[PDB]
Amino acid sequence: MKIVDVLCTPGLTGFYFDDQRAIKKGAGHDGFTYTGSTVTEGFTQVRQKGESISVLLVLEDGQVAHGDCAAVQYSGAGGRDPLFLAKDFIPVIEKEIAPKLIGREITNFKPMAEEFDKMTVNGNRLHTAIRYGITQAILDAVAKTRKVTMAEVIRDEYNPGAEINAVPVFAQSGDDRYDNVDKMIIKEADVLPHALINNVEEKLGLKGEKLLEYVKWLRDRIIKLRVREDYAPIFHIDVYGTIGAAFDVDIKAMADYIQTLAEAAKPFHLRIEGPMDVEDRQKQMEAMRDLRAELDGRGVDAELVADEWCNTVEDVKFFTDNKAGHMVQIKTPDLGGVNNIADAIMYCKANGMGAYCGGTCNETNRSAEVTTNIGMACGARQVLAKPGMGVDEGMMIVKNEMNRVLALVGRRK
Amino acid sequence: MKIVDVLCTPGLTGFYFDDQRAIKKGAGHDGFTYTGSTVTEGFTQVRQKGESISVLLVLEDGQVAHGDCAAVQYSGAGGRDPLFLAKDFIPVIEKEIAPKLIGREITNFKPMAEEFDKMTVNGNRLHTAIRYGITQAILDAVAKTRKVTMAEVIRDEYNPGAEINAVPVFAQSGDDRYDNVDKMIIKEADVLPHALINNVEEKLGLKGEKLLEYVKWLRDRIIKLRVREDYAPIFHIDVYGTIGAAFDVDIKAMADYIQTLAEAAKPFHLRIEGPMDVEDRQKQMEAMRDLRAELDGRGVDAELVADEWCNTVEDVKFFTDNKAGHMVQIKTPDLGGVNNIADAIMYCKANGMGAYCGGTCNETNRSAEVTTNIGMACGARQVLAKPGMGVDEGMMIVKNEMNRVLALVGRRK
Repeated sequence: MKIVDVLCTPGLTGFYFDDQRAIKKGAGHDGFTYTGSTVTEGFTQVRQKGESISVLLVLEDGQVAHGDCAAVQYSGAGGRDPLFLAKDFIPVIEKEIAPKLIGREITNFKPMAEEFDKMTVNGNRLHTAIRYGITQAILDAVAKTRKVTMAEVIRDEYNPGAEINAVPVFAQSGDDRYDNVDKMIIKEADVLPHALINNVEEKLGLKGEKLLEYVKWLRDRIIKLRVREDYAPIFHIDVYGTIGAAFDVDIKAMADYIQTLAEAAKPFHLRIEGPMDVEDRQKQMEAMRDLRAELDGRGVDAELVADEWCNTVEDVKFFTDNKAGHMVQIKTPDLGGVNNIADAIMYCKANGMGAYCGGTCNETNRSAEVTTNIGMACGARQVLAKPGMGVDEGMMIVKNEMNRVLALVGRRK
Repeated sequence: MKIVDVLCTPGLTGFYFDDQRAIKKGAGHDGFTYTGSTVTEGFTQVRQKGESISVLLVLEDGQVAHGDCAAVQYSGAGGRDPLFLAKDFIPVIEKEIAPKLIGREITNFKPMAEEFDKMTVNGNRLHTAIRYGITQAILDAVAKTRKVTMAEVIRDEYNPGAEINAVPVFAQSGDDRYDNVDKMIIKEADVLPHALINNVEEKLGLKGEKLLEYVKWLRDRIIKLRVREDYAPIFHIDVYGTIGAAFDVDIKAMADYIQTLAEAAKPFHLRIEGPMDVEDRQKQMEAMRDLRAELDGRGVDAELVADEWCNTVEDVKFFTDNKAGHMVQIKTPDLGGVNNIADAIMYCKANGMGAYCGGTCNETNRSAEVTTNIGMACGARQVLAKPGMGVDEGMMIVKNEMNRVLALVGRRK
């Protein structure tokens, strides 16, 4: 079965491109918009629409494979490829990638994904977002040629012999950490609620007091609102290094604190993401490793999730090999080729590290469907409800995909 | 081509099932939930998760056709079929519908859709939500058999010889009528922002003064925020009969007031939905017709959108034949079979009336994709960005689908 044509179309995403440099310089607020000059190349407004590119691969039998190129909210920020505007990147795909796809016979997913993940143009690697979209599309093409699910393809090629099962769905709140929690409990999210604890003063509490009360509140809210007694979700709070800042990165003080959180969450289990945020990758790994070791020795079952300084596949292995935390966030759009996702999840698993198949609020419904399939195939510890900040829609997209995938796999199981 | 298997899975939606009777009787609004006893049959809480049923048709060639059964937010309310719990209706599809689909030949969409839309069980018609989802799956099966888009199937069978072009996308704000407008301007919604003006006191003003001030605020906000000078969207405000209530259904008074709105929206064109909401269908038709005649005779170029008492295809005909408004809301999930959307749009087109192909915040990503294809195929005046209240997600689902559909038709154009 060959690819016979390739089409690219601009699109929207679940959120916005935001000029992080400008917002850190002091951009003020005006309704949903930000005021002031932009600072980052390519931005025309501090907040502007997110963009995506749909890549369609028409197959010789008439079927259409579909992937979505997309980037994080802080596109073009320090360390990222340039602002992902459809108009700047559609020409690259049409001129440089399409001619290498048309006429190609559809093989196994892995060799083709790897080729496209690493391909260069004028000696330079392609934007992460282009690699993300093209590889999704290749995955969909392989699945449609074989007449199986994406999940099945990945499982065959990366996790052979494994059962494909439901994966816990994690939902994120933004700053709207009380009302969005209610939505999560009514829809029975398996993991919640992120809570965006990104300010020491206003959100953690200078001494961690506010987050302590929030955990207590969350605990109570779940018991009060849950439809069924046996809904027992996992708490996962992202603290953006604030625990480090509030406690001077003192391993001891950080552990004592986290221990009170875990006590407060009882009966629910607690995952804390990004407790500290240090200056180098090496020192980040060191702190996460040693904090895990201290919690682990005291028999405090609270888990740490690595995120800060862990971006690439190499980093995922760096953190995994050093047991620097209990779980790793796999930042899907940032890894480029979706084959990297599967490799990262299987690597984490081989070393006993829980893989959090993440993503961004600024990607799409299609890209969420594709990574959901990857996370299920590799036995990820959890997957992110995405895209968007509405909560409902991201939970819908990911859960409904999961259920359908399980149904179809069941017919062959 | 035959269907060789049928699978059903339960699912989520873009929103909630709300016990509207309980809310009116005094349920407590507490964060995103409602406390208090239920009043409507089937509900176990006043606010509960919206539900869907994904219907998959596995074709002989291994492709999978996909539709989603879904219902409105006020499922089970006055005039609707019972609360749409997947656990209650999956058995119904499995025992009563599936066996009529397995082994069935795929031919033309229309006869097949009509069959399943009208089918009975124990002499009773199928729940609307079931007819919605099963006919979308059928449309998908015909498209995949022919190796064309859903839109092309509909165009061939209902609008033969016509071009398939983009349609304007309408975004709804809920009560967040200021910050959601900013989202809509950033993403250049073609038509906005609904504004939920559902209270005479709080929202319209006893003399229409609050809505007057909101129209001026919107006009200015667009001008302040837009990226391009020639972004010029249409205003579409749903007033839920409040203009009739506030002006005693006086045709002249209503028109003079609407004229003031039009003057304040300038230079944006204004559509007003549900200006009055009277005691019977006949008298609703009469007032909508009469209010249009007055506006048209005065040269006031503001349009009226028929909603209230316009429900079925017969209702659509009725309002159309009497010129009762300028445009009609086609409330997709309510019509059951999606073939009825097509028939309703083409009737409007045959008779000088614009068709607003709507939906509900409580549908799914798939149901949205499917009805968007129908809208485009039939040349609807606008389609609703749906589902969800996040705004971003609903705009993304509908506009991205649109663009992809256009690129595919483009290859055969």
